[PDB]
Amino acid sequence: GPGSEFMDEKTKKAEEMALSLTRAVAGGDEQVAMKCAIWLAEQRVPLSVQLKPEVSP
Amino acid sequence: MDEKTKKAEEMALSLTRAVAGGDEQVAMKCAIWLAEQRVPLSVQLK
Repeated sequence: GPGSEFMDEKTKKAEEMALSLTRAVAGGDEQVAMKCAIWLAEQRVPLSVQLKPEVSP
Repeated sequence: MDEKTKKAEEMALSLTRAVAGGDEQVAMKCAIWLAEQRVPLSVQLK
């Protein structure tokens, strides 16, 4: 049911993939960015993608 | 707001909707454009 170990495993994996997408995009790694986006879309993750804010001092 | 930033914002929104809707080809197309432009992104699960 809700709050399962499996759901936490899959959420952890989806968060990893979102971080991998962010890094790949930032570094211009087009092949990895596409594979990360494919994976996220296959899983229909409720993802929010925004432009990173300028936060420097 | 330059034309490249406008497109980046469009691609981020399109990627968001594509992932939620399971649209793999659109997700691919948005991600490769963002990556080529090296757009700094903030990505998080809702």
